[PDB]
Amino acid sequence: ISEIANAINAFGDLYDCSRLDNLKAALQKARSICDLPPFADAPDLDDRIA
Amino acid sequence: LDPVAGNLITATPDGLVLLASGIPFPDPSSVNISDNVTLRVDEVTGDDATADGSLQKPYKTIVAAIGASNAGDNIEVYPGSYAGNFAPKSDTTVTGRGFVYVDGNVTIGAAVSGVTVSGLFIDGNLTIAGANGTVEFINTTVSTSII
Amino acid sequence: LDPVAGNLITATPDGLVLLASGIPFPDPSSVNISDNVTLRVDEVTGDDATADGSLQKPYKTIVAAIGASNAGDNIEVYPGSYAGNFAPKSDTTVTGRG
Repeated sequence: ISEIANAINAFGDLYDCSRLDNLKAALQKARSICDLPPFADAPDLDDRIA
Repeated sequence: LDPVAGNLITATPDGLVLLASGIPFPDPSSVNISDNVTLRVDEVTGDDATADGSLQKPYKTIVAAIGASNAGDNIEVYPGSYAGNFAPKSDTTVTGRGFVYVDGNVTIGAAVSGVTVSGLFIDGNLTIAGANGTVEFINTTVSTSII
Repeated sequence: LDPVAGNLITATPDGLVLLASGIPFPDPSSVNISDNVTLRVDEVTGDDATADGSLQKPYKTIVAAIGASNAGDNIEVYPGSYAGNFAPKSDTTVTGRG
């Protein structure tokens, strides 16, 4: 039980006892590139692209 | 007997009667002004976690707001202390109020133009490389060498 | 149903009816400061024909505010675009932020 819930809040999200797809939501957000934080400094020549 | 006009809140489900639950409040929001054009930064109350630049959810760090800035926006800061390197976006502005302290370096990125800064105490270098001109610094201090 | 004056429940030939429209919502706290001395102007959220210059309803055209201006009135303009000529009155200030 701990090893599940502890992973659910990996992205600072409240546990929801009324929903039975919480772990699903966390997995989805992981792939989403749209949610990554926007950078705020000039890129350097030694920074990698993916 | 319950009415059907829709001016009702006591719709009774199974069981004898409904009583009442959460009713449709209006939620009078606070004042909005230059919502997505001007941004606020603060340390006392801001929180970048859900910040929007509004007076009620101002950004907590300078680096956060600058990243979300759009061309023509205006970043307005408030007294306090802030940390983190950054580089203002092209066609933008930065304004200070009262004492302000910054812990980091500020760089004008390649091909940037139209920037404007004022009223800041920068505790680090200020690199200017690849710039395209049209810049203006005012009432600023640097603890190290401009380059 | 209780005869107390403050009772909200009501009855009609259709049945016992009640909507929030009959329930008074306490009025919100209007924010203002230097209300008649500080005439805010904002492109984003202004509305000249109904604006008073206050944060609640700031102007949208500088010219409109200036005409409404008074002695000592400060005309503050937020970043953006504007159009229209004008002629400021005596004892007045203008400050284009950003």
